[PDB]
Amino acid sequence: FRNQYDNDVTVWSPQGRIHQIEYAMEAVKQGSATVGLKSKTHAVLVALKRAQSELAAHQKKILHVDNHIGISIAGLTADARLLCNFMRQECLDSRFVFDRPLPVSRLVSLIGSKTQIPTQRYGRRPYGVGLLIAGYDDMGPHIFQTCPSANYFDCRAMSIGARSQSARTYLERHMSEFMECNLNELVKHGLRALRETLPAEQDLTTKNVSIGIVGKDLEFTIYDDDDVSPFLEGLEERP
Amino acid sequence: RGYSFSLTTFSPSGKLVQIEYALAAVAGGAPSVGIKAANGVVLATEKKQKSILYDERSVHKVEPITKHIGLVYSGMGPDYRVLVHRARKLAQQYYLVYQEPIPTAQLVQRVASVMQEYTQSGGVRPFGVSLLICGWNEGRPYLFQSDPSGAYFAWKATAMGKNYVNGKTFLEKRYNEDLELEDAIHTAILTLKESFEGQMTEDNIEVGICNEAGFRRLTPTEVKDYLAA
Amino acid sequence: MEYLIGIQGPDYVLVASDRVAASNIVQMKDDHDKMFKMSEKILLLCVGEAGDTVQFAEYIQKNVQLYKMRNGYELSPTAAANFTRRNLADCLRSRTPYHVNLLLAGYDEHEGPALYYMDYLAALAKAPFAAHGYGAFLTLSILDRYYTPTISRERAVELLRKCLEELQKRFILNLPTFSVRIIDKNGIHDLDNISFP
Amino acid sequence: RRYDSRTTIFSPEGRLYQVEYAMEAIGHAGTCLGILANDGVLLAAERRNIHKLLDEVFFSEKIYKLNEDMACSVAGITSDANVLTNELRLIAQRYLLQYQEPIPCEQLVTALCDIKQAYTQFGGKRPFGVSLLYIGWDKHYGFQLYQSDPSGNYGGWKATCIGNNSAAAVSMLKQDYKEGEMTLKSALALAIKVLNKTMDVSKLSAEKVEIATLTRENGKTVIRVLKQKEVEQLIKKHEEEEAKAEREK
Amino acid sequence: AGFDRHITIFSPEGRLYQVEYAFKAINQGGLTSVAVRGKDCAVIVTQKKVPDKLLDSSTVTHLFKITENIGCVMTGMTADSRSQVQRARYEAANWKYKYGYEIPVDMLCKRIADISQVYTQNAEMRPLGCCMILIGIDEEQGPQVYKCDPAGYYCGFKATAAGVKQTESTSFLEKKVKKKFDWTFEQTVETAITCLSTVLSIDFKPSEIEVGVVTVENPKFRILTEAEIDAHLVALAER
Amino acid sequence: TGYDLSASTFSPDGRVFQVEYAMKAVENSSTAIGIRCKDGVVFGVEKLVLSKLYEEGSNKRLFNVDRHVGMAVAGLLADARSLADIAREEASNFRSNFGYNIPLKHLADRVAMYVHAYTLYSAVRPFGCSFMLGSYSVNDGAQLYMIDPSGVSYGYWGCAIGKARQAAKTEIEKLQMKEMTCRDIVKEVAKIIYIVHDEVKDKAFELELSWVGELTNGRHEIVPKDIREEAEKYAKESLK
Amino acid sequence: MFLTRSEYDRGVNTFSPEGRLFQVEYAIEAIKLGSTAIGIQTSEGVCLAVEKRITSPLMEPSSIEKIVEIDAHIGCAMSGLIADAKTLIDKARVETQNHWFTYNETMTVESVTQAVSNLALQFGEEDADPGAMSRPFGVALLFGGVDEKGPQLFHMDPSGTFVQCDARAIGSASEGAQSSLQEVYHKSMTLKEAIKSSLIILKQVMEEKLNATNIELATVQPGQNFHMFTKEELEEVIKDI
Amino acid sequence: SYDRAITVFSPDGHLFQVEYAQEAVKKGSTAVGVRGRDIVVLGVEKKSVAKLQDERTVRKICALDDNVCMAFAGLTADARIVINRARVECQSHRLTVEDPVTVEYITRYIASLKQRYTQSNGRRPFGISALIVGFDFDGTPRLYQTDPSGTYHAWKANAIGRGAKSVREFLEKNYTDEAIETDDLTIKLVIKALLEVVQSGGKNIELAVMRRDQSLKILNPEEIEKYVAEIEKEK
Repeated sequence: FRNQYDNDVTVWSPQGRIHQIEYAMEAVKQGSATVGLKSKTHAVLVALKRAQSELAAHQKKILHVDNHIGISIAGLTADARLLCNFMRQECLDSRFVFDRPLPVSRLVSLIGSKTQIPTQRYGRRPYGVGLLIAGYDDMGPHIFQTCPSANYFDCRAMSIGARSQSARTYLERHMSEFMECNLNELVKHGLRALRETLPAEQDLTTKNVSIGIVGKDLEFTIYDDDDVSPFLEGLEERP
Repeated sequence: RGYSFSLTTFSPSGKLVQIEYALAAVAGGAPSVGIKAANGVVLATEKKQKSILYDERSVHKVEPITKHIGLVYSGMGPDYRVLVHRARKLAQQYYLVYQEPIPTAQLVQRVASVMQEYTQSGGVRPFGVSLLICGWNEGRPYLFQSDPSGAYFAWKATAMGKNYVNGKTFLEKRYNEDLELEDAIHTAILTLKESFEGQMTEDNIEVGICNEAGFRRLTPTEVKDYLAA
Repeated sequence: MEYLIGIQGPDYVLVASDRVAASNIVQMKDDHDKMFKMSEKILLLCVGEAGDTVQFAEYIQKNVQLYKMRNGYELSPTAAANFTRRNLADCLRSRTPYHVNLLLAGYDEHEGPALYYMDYLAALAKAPFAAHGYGAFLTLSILDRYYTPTISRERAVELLRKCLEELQKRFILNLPTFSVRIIDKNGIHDLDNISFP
Repeated sequence: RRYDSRTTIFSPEGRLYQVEYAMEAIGHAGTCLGILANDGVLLAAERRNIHKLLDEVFFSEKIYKLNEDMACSVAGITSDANVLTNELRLIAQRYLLQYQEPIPCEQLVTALCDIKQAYTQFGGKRPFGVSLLYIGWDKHYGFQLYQSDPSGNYGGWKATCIGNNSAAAVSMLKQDYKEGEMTLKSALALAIKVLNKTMDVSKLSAEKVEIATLTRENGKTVIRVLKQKEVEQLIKKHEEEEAKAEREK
Repeated sequence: AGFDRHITIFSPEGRLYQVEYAFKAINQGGLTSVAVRGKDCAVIVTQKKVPDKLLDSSTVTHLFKITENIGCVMTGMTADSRSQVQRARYEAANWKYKYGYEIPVDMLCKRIADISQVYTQNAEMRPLGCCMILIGIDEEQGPQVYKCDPAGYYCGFKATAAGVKQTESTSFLEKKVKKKFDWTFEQTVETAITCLSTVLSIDFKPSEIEVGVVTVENPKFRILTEAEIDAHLVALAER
Repeated sequence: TGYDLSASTFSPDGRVFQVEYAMKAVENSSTAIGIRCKDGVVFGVEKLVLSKLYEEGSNKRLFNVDRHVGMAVAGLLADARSLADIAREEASNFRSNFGYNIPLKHLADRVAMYVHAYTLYSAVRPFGCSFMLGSYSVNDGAQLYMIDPSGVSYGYWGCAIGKARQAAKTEIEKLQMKEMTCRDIVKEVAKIIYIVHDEVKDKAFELELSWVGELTNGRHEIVPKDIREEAEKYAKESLK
Repeated sequence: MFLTRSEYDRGVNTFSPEGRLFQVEYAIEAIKLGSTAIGIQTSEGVCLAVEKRITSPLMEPSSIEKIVEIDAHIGCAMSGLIADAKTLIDKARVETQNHWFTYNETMTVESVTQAVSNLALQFGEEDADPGAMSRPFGVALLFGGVDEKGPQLFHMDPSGTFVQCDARAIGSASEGAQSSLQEVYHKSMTLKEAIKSSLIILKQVMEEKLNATNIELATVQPGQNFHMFTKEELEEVIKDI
Repeated sequence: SYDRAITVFSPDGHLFQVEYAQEAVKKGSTAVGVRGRDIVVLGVEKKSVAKLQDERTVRKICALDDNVCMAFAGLTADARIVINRARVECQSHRLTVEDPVTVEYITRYIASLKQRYTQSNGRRPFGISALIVGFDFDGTPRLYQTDPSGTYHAWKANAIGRGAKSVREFLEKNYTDEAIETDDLTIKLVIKALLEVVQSGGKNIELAVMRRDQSLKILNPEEIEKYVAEIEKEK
């Protein structure tokens, strides 16, 4: 049967696996894909937004935590809104207390600690949002992904979301080129990688793509529907 | 069915089963007998020990809550100590507030109220021990029993523990209201003798007496004399 | 600085109060009413530190009214007094003591007319006649001299008018108009304001 | 399937089963009877306990004096009763401290009944399994008898019996009680007659019953538990009166 | 059934099965501990099994010192055992602070035991599965040996055992006490070693046994050095 | 059988299965080894590279719990990072109140007690991480301590945690570590890490090595890349 | 071949194999139990319309209040459990007022939706506060107002997600009404056309024949404040249909 | 399956425990309210005397305050708690705003209390539905009804309790502006309607009227007898 061992985060399975945490991890797959890549001078997040209906506007997939840090959500939007608020307050706190932009890595550690507590204690469900966090700090451009499981990873590039393996595949092959890339080239590489996730009939449009760029001189900026047009125009056609 | 597991659930038929199950624990407990004579109350219980290795002086089934009140228990042993300590404490609180030794009836009401509290919440388990409380207040002997349910009854004589039903019958046949304690202590040892299932010895039985002087535990030598009869 | 006077009688209790509410020196209102009707036959007259007076009176009035709705029988005058005293006493120890001096007047069918006096410290005393305020010092003696436990209602309003005219002749503060009301088995009955023009 | 656990789940058909189950418990308890008479109100109970080795140290096992002007008899889980009686005694004393007058009888009942309703509404606690009859004199409504249920629903009854064979008693009371004509003496007799029928024992032991009467004498209520000699006389008078009717038959 | 599975529920025959299950855990460890009380000395001996050569032998011990003059041997789950030792050490100090004299051994067992009843009566926690035997010298009553079991029972014994071979060990000890000859320090230690050895059939070497002694002449609990253990072991073989 | 659902429960035979189930979690994780030699303690973790995309020198399984002590973890990483935080807090407190660097044996005990608490209550699951702590202080010496999900803490001359624990122990056993010096051990740890790694099942591994000892002046530190590189070469050559 | 076991649906705080958090999904289904409400946002203003669903002639029509004013600038049409809506409309009313007090300005429609959404998200037991409903809220609100960016209509769902919608229908006939809305909506339509179009769609979806009593219609044109068409005004527009 | 907890939502989004509490109201005694132009009349059936039971204690119709009166159908005990809590609020509003509570404010307060109970598991919904009748400051008569769910609606006339469906049908047909024209006519309409569902006659109906400024008056049994007679004669 094995229906048992899956009811709560507090029950270890006979083989060492906490099933609810794994089930939570599945939530990220349900969400629309997002791709994050880094260059020696800039970090970029690109997202494929989805719309309930033609009349409805596309959802926000990229959110600004701070001038130096921004996140893209894949998964339940609610968990993301809650985590983002925690992150924003933690960043605001550092500026008031130490007058320094919070090191991006430190923030991810804090998101991990908050995220882990639901996993070990009966009660709150594990957060089911998967987050890609991008920021430029003194150490440099940084791209980190956070699983619904609290584990976090530092990545040269990553795509989280539905059909994200295809994007990871493109990113791995063209990865070396990214480090020395110019900003236009880096966003262009990313837009192509998310294109792979899209169904063959669908095409990247100004409406479904959101680009967020943070860099030594650029505060995190989410280029949106009409401002993605410069980055999108240079792109070619589906392979 | 479902009613049996919960303590806050009345069974169809309005019986709180976990309490009934709790009383069953007391029944399995070692026999204890209490007789209220005119001059005193004798509490006695079997202290049968698994091995000669156990040191008898270490733990006592019959304990003194206050100078004039003493109790004996049948049921789960760890639980008795919790109740005894709360009882010793509840009495000292009476002394501080009213500067008079607590009337026995009052302590039994207070200890019982504690027992009822444990019954109400789902998290806790009902106490599994029943206590026989004996005291001399206002020149009058008193004997009371508090069951895990939280209910106190006043018995001229009663037996709790294994073979309680047979014990009570023997006592009803052998009980005279005018009995003096020296005769009564003999009656009690006979009541325990009915269900001992072993040669009674001074160590095997523990006996306590309450009178004007106050609760005292007969020491092993004294009981040996009473057993000699 | 505010005057409350009450005269109990064989079948009635007559209560009067000055109608002046004032700030430092300007007598902002000439028609303040210091009588609050707790019930059909109970009146609480309250004088005291500003704010505390209205706040304590309203709390007591509403609580007494809740009893009426909840139980269907109005509280007895004596019971209400004990209730107000408990509340004021409890507060006296607290960091928010209401500095209020009160006179409670009521008619109970079983126990007849009653007038109760409570000081800020919360002492309650049933009294044949009583007054609160600096004015009381001047007028309590006039009542003492002319009061008979058998005084008639007409005689009582007259005694009260005599008490008030002394305040006009000797009290430093100007209390020009007074409000007078009688509680009887019938209930609180307003009587014409005794006004010394 | 099972909509009868937890006390907080309405069953399809809107019935709170745990309260109903609690009411069943009162049925197992010893019969307690209260009759209201113009002169006084009486509570008579059957002391179910009859074990030979039990002592009557207390004023009464099942009649408790809540306050100077009121008394109660309890039927149901004894432990639950002890808690409620302690609470009733505190609720009354609190009214006296606040209003310096005796608690009106209905109010004491209404307040306990409210504690009883709460136990039903909140999830953790079991509904209290006791039903109790309150007798008292209040200035507002004179002599009053009130019966309470585990539900927290209370009522004013001229006469009622709670406990085993309650139905038989109410039927007997319904024919026998004469409204506006009862006197304590007649009522004590009605009580013995109803108690005799309800109790299984052929002869009321006179040690198997406890009868307590509340009367106002000299402006102060007196709650007195009739002593055994007084009850023995009542039983004899009933035995003779019934025998005389049989002898006539 | 379902009568087991929660400590609070009582069996239809009033047996509180979960507490009984805990006593089984002490045996699962596979180690036995024997304590014997002499006229002037109290000794606790336990089997020390080191599973791996890599483990440091010094770290593995079941003998702990609750206070300078009280020593305990805890048999059962290792983790639970350490937890109880800390509570005992805290309780022992708290007595000195509040009452000004070293806790009597009986009172330490009583406090530790009473803590166990709370676990037995409250729903969330599990009875700790360990049994602690305390050895101490009380000036008024001479040497003392007390055992507290997961139930909350706290009896004091002339001699006792805990573990897999407890029943056999008790029988051996019972025969030796019945033929009472009183026990000198050497005999008390010798009786303990012979008992553990006979029940286990081990024929022990100094490394496999840890022996702790309290004596009236030197009241402080001392864990005997391997050489000291060897001396007693050699004597037993010689005679 | 409902015995295994919670840690509060005890099985009829006396076993608390949920704790045992938690111990199986560590076996899912990759092997990590710590060896204590006379000079100091060297820890090594085989960190599988799941994807080329992940940055090197990240996803670290070796954490510094205080200036003088280092922690190597195996098992669910999230719990481990959280346990590391508990350890760091405990170390800070010992310094703040007692005014000196925490003795490692005490640190292990305090963290173990925290880990054990989770074992008793039913609200919280046992932690799924097994970790090793090591420190070198001139007074204390070199100490390696390993804490299981149960909360059992013991001091190990050499220790291994993770999927290949049994295999690694056999290799560690033939080392005569007590005599060996810290620099030599780093090569040896690598040899064992390489031997245990299964190339077929696990595509690739990056060895992360850390050490504390007289050489590090009692500060746990990541082995300098020159030393690590030399060791990785020694290991491949030995693998032959 | 039917596998209908479920067993992860009951109890929020449980993620189904496939990570679906079904209790929240079921709450979204509840809004379908509610009366249909349709909102069209046009440059001229945003119009909101709802079907009253009056059970008995004796019930007073005014009391049913499916369109309410959060503040002069923003109004809300709610479909779903009426009771949980009352709490959400209240958080919104307090938050608009709190913004005036703290910043002396009028909250944008989006911020007000974010504010009510934040309350809705709390159902997950996100906070430790005792006074938070455990169940996800069962109401969907369409919030329409004239702000700095001009007429805007945002739709909020029991999940707590909010999005701007040019036209949306929430309720029993939302599927199908939405389809019709897609065909009729053109960005250029004036409010007068939208009111007529929305009422045409409602007439089709509603079981009863449209009458002034059965419908509630409101508009928030930029100059005017939230306006509810009175029976006389409603009669004129319905007559045009 | 989805009916054991108030918090759980059924596939199809129905909260079953709240609906079940509404079933409880149906088991309760009938109550009818008619909003006359100058009088609001609230009438409730009385189950039976029981002969030995004093009737003063059992009162379905109660006055929350001077201008607001409430009648309930459902678990009796719950009603006593809600009625008491409403009374505290009426007095508390008077303390806070110095003004008498409007009928709707009391209805909203009573409703919120009930919703609060439905919102969290660990509390059972109050199984009472109430008809609150009151006259507002303008003097317009107002009748509102509340349900265990917490929904409040204003009804020109309504019946809650057992047989409510039958009486409400009778009221729908019978109610007209003409019927409410005379204060006696209004009392007659409620009596006639209750008669439809009451097994007995006037002996089993308790009825009360609140006039524009007068306090609630429970009509004496004799006054009821007169009204039933006029209705029976006209029949």
